[PDB]
Amino acid sequence: SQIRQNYSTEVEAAVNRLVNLYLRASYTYLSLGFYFDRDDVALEGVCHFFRELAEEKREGAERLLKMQNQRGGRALFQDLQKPSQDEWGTTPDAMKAAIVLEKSLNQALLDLHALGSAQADPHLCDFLESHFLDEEVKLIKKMGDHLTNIQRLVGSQAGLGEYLFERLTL
Amino acid sequence: SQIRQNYSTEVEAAVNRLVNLYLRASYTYLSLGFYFDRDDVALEGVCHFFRELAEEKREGAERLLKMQNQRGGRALFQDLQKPSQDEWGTTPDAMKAAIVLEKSLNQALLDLHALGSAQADPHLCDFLESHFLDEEVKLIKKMGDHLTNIQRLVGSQAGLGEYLFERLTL
Amino acid sequence: SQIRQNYSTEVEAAVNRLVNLYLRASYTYLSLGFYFDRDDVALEGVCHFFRELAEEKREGAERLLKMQNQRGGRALFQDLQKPSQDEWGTTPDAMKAAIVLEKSLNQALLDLHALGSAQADPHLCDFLESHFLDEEVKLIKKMGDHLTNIQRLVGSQAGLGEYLFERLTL
Amino acid sequence: SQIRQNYSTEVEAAVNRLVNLYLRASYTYLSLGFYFDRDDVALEGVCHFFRELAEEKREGAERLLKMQNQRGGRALFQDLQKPSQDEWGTTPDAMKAAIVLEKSLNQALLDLHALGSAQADPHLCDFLESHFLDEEVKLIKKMGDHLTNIQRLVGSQAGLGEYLFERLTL
Repeated sequence: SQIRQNYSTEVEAAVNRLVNLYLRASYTYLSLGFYFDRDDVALEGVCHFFRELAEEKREGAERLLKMQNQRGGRALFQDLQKPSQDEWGTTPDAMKAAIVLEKSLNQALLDLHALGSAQADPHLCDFLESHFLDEEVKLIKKMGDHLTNIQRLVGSQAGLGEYLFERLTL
Repeated sequence: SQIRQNYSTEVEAAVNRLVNLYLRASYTYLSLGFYFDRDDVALEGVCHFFRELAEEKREGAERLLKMQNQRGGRALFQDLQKPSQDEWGTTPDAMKAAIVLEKSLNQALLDLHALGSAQADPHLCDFLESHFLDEEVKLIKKMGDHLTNIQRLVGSQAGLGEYLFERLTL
Repeated sequence: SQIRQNYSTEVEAAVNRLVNLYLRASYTYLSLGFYFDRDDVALEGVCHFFRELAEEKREGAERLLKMQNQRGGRALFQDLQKPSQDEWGTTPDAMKAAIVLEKSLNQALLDLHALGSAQADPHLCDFLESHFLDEEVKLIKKMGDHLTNIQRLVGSQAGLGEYLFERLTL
Repeated sequence: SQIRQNYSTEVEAAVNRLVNLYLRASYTYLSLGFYFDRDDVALEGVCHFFRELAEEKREGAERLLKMQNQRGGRALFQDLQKPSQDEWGTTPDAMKAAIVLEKSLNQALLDLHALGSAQADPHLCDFLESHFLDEEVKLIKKMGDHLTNIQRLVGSQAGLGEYLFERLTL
């Protein structure tokens, strides 16, 4: 590469793996969104919450891909595994799964940061901090807040509580 | 007829019957709407939902009538049967009845399409596809979504759940 | 399903397979776009052409998914295979591959139309005609036009011809 | 110094050296720009590309100087060496030299980052990341893209390819 400078093969590979992880996350959210669009589930707030997250994750993958190219690495794509469920249960089930997923992304970002810091790659470490790390923290807090509110509600009376959350928060 | 071309007497008759079916559907929705306007029922959201459907069905009948004339057929009107109920129960009762009605309209459209396709009448087949078939599909999905939400709510606590649906969805 | 009407299990399955085919197509275009963004390839017109097609295909998948739900079918997702190449050669190589891909989508649409017509499913047949079939025809014509122009140019003098196409057409 | 806090003499000196390196880079770009303004070279796109980089580098030097003062260090200026060439050849020659120069700046930034990280100086490390490191990466990518395009073109037919690049990219 005519441009590549201070960009370890280890970081390049990990960036390609993270791209896979984000695209998988986008696919999981696509499936979550359409499940809540089913006529026998019918929570349009929840549907839109997860469809908007599908788009965020995709956009995360694309920004990683752009950076890869900016640093003179080579994008390499793998099979995208299907999501881990075909049916996603109730709103708390789905929000719990979303939080699990985000923690797995966040840990992958933290791992990749630690690798860049080992590799003395400050550009990478800035890039993650600027575009990914605080976004995850903010999103996980929001999901935490949602779960707490869903759990308050559906402890009370499940069907009613799930409706009211979708109506009045989402 | 000076205009009539490729327009079978079988399609003409079926169009006249479908016009009756839509006008009957509009009448059923008129009765549904005013029932929910009663002071001892008093769900204004539900009242407006069904009164707006009365108007849609009427407008369906008029578009069929216009097409009849465009193709050189003769509109022929029959008695309009009164709706099948005088009192329409609770919101889920009424939404169940609405879905039954729409499925009966949709099956009549599908039948008439099949007849036009037998009769090699592409104009008719386009006309139904453009103005009726997707509208029914969209409406039945919406009613399905509503029922699921009503059933979630009134499983919980019936009176409260019915109020909240009328307030927050309709 | 409370809504499902005239919607064969055969069409439902094929719709799920077509969703996979569109998402795979979007992934192929993602890879094409980022390849032309490489500093050692550096054709920004070509990059944008393929990235805009990634988005079109994704949006195709989502419209199929919405229809699935509208008809009372169940979305079911599979693994998304990685694209068939990691490096995509020159502009004519990439446009040839794109045309192959589109013909495969178009044949899948035509197959699914034929199935709906066997199954007497006019809604499906309209849906494809309205949102997919003419879009493919228009896109394949455009790609045909592009290839002819690329081939004229790079017959002449390859590097220069590829630059001028990216500059003056894309 | 009444303000100075956590600001090592080692960083202070290196900042003064980096200021020299940026001002030298601005001078090199000044010379590049006016060479392409010659009536016997006459590529106005190339002239403007390098004159705009002269200004960017100068502005880099001034931001380093401002930071020096913000941290309570003392700006110290040295002789500015003349650029390494009086005549800069063809467009690819000049873009190759520009890339060499930028890599030397980028390595100096990376060195200074590593020093701040040794010295536990997070302000410095942020300052570089925010104002310099991603700007270099973006600029080197752009120059890489340009070179690839220039090389495609002037492999074909040199004079023509150089004209077309200046016209249609710059």
